[PDB]
Amino acid sequence: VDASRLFGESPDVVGIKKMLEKGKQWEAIQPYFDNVVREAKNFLEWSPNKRLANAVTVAAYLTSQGLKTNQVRKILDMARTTELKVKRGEGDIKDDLVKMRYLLAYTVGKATGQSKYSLDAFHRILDPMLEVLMGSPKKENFEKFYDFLQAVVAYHKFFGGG
Amino acid sequence: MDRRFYGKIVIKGKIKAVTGLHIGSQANPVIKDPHTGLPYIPGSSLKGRLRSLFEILVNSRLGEWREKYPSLANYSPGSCRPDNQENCGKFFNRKINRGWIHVCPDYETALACPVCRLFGASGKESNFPSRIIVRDAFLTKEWEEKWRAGEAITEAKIEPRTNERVVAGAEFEFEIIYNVENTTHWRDDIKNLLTAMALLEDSYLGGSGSRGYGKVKFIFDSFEFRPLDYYRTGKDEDIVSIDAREKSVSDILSGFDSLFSEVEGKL
Amino acid sequence: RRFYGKIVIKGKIKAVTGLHIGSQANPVIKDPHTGLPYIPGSSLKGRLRSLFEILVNSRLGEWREKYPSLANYSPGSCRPDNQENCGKFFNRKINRGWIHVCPDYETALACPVCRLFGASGKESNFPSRIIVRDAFLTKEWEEKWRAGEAITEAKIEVGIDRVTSQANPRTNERVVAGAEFEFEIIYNVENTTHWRDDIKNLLTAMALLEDSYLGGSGSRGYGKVKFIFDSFEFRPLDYYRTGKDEDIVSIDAREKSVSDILSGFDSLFSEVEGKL
Amino acid sequence: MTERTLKVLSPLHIGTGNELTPVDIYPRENIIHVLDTERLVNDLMNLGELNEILALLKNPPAYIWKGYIEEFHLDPSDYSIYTLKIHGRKSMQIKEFIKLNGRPYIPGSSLKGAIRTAVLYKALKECDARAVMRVVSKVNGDVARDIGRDVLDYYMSFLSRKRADDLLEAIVFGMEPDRRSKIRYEPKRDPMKALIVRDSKPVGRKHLAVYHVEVIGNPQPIPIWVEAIEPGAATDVEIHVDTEALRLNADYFNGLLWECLKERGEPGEVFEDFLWEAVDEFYTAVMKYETIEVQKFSQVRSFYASLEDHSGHVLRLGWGSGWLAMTIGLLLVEKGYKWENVRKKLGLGKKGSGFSREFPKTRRLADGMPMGWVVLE
RNA sequence: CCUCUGCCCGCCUUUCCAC
RNA sequence: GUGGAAAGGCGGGCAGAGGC
Ligand SMILES: [Zn+2]
Ligand SMILES: [Zn+2]
Repeated sequence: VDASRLFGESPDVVGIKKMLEKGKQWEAIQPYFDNVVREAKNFLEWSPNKRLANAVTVAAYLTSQGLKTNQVRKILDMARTTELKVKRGEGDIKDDLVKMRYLLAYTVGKATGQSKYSLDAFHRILDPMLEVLMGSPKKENFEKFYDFLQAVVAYHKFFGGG
Repeated sequence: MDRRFYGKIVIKGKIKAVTGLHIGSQANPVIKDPHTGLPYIPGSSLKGRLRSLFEILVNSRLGEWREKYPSLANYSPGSCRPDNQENCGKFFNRKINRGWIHVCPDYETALACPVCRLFGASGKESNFPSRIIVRDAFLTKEWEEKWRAGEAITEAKIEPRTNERVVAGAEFEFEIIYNVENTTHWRDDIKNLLTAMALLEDSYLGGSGSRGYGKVKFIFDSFEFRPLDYYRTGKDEDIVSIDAREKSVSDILSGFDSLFSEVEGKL
Repeated sequence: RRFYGKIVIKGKIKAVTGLHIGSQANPVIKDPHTGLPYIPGSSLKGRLRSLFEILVNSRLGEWREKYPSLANYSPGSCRPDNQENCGKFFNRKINRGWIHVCPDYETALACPVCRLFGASGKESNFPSRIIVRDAFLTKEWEEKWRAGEAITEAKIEVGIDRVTSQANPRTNERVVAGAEFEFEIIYNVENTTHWRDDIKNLLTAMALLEDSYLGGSGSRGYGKVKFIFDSFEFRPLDYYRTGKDEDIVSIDAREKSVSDILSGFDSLFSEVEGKL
Repeated sequence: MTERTLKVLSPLHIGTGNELTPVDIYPRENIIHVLDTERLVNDLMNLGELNEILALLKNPPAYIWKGYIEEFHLDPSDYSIYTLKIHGRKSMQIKEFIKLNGRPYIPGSSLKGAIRTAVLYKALKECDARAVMRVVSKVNGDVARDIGRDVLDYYMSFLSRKRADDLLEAIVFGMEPDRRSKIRYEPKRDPMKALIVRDSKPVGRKHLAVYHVEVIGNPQPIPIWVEAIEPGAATDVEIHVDTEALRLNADYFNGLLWECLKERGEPGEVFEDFLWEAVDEFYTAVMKYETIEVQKFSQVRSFYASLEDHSGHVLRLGWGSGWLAMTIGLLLVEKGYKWENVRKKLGLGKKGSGFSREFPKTRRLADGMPMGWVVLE
């Protein structure tokens, strides 16, 4: 089951839900994607379903950990208000992306205790993509993260989180 | 039989959410505009709570008004939860799925009901159309600017669960239009309308409310009459009864027919 | 039949609050190919005709000289006496509802209502003089539908027992508030004596609709439509005969229906008054 | 009455489920300050990056992560509370108070849930000989409440997130028709749906300060930092009962609370008078119960003897009100062994079970004051 | 984040054709 | 010298009741 049923695109999206609800099998199989996503520093380097396939592996890498929702929401309810200003409102959201990276730095500095490797799983994968929005437009090269924004949120409920 | 038209008394003004304001939908979000992402009071939700409070007011007074408004000889104060009849001598005579409501069954019974002539009736065969229309009330202009500049318009309130609420102090624009269809009884229908608004300033609006999510408070800007002559000619020749620093508990108070002397001047 | 010219009015219908014109989880009507909503022409013509018959019904006394055959009706519905063409104003029983439709071509030439919207009766009938086209979305709002935004919403409304506070909710679909439309109304100048009246009456009834509602619930907030004109062009009989772009254009990009009904009626239509 | 103002006699913390990390705080003096990260971070760019996103996520040795703004900059604070205690070496998480625009108010859901505990206590005192006639109508389980014999003596053995109060709230407030269990709660059948309390006016910045709550009951006391309204602040709140909502429901209410109102007179008329007699009998009884335990701190008793000769209605709110003040279990002290097997059934001590100090061991008091006392009138 | 509700009631074509 | 002419899919309906 360890790196055998789980494959690239859509092999074990339905069978890995019972294994995550295990300890040593997911500690080494899901560690390769969390490093390849770190090596995926270019966000829009995947026009196919590679993001949605990697979204299952990252949410499985967030399944055994905590991932409290009250720290999740404010980072992502700010990501909508950037999008709500895309709709003929603004064209430069440069002043808010500094505050967007500050809320994730404030999040990993507040959750102390048994939630270290949880929020550092959160701190690992997104910072290759959270540098990309500064020197890039919004009509491309942000929206593709806005799909992968909720892609990891949803399967994390499906493997038994919340 | 005999629907006429004489004008449209237009009540504008601004709703003040004194406490936080929660009108939900389906982590428990208040309804927002899908376009601008901003909350609003629906006119469906405001016309109901203006009718919820006024029917209960009429529910306690069915004896002493059947000489002023006839066809209240049909009703005795009660409901029809005790026995499944759509129409018996009880005031709440509409099945309306599992919860009863007062709806007169006909045009000419509802022509003399003080409730169903104002908020509108429904019936098999003949039915009676509403006379007030209540637009959906959005945020004002100056609270757009607070949303443009990062001031909070919403907040999550952990109750272990979160009831989101429109943050207190926020203001909405509400427009109420009354259709003058008969000159003999317009005074009552403007008095019975503001009676229903005085009850809303003591009750609440939307959400839990018994935990303090209400305290809605009206701030009037303009009454306008708009006679039939205004529609034929575009000139702004309509009556403007300003009550800009008045309260709903002062307009309907003695101070009413001093404000409404110029609606007489057109009849 | 003495055709002279056609007056075309083009403007944008705008939904300030969420429009809902149903079909029978409660769908607004939609194009069967694009799937985008639209406003019909049956539903916009008949809401103007409705609001204007209620307008004439109140004025069956003042208008007896400017409009002949209005002295044959007393204001009301002929519903009480199940006979058509009695002495009341609403005198044709279509199925169960009583509408003013004049009985005869020589009376409908003299009614303010049936001259503009037309009438049907034995011994011939009067064809309408207007053509209310269907009002599709503008291209700015196709290209928000192409862009992936929403264009309709699903609103949830509940009814509540007033004693027990039992809730039994239902959901209406309605078009998102803000949606701009595009209308076109083509008057037919069959007589040259009354063309100003029929245009002032068509703008009277459009001013009633800006304080009434178009379609759906409206008493609960679903109407609030706003008319925004662009341009009125009168096509002369000779223009069709030759196809040369030689027609009067009254240009008003930003005007209301009250700023055009009397403010510019003789200042903008003065060139239409000239050519007849 | 309307606009029945209150005052504050002890520290009062209404939580919002949020703590202030030390990157939000830099105390330059004995006064403290809440820095604005969104404005300060966006204001420290003009002089320049990715270093702020690296250092705040790192959380190194707080003090230097907030004093590094002192180099070539200063003066970026939001609220600037006061410490009011001998603490703060940052190493703290200040729990913050509920604020609507950075301004502290009292939520009305929190003052209603304290009246509901007082009203539930009065219903279980007076109502076992009458508690069977309530569940005689469409419940059929009152024979189990009659053969045990005052429905409390059954509920200690009936149990023998947590839905422990599910039957006891369904007996005192809302008898349902039927369930998979015996009975359940119906929100449509409740006298407390006529009780309208509203959110108070906002208190003010001058009455808000940080505190240093010490936990006593163990040999090694623990401190918790928190912010709370200082004693002596007075705001105004309006509470009224809508009597018209009771007249419509004279046949539809089915509960023991409704069978406490039909004995004082007209049940839609004495409910507001029953309401405050329930307040000054739950909270004065928990006030006297805490004079038995002397494990605190001396001066605590000099606060409790001074709570008498104080006009108005005294009640608990907030966060420092212990298990004795949020819970029926003040009435469940007189059982003893009937509650001793059930308290270990529910569980308590962790990291097996606390033997002799099972429920009342913790006392959370701020600066030697038993926190959470608000007096209405 | 938990517990009941998650569309009703209607019209469903009417009328015109000059021997 | 048009399978035509006339014909508003609408009237009514608080997403709410308890849950610090
Ligand atoms: Zn009625
Ligand atoms: Zn006519």
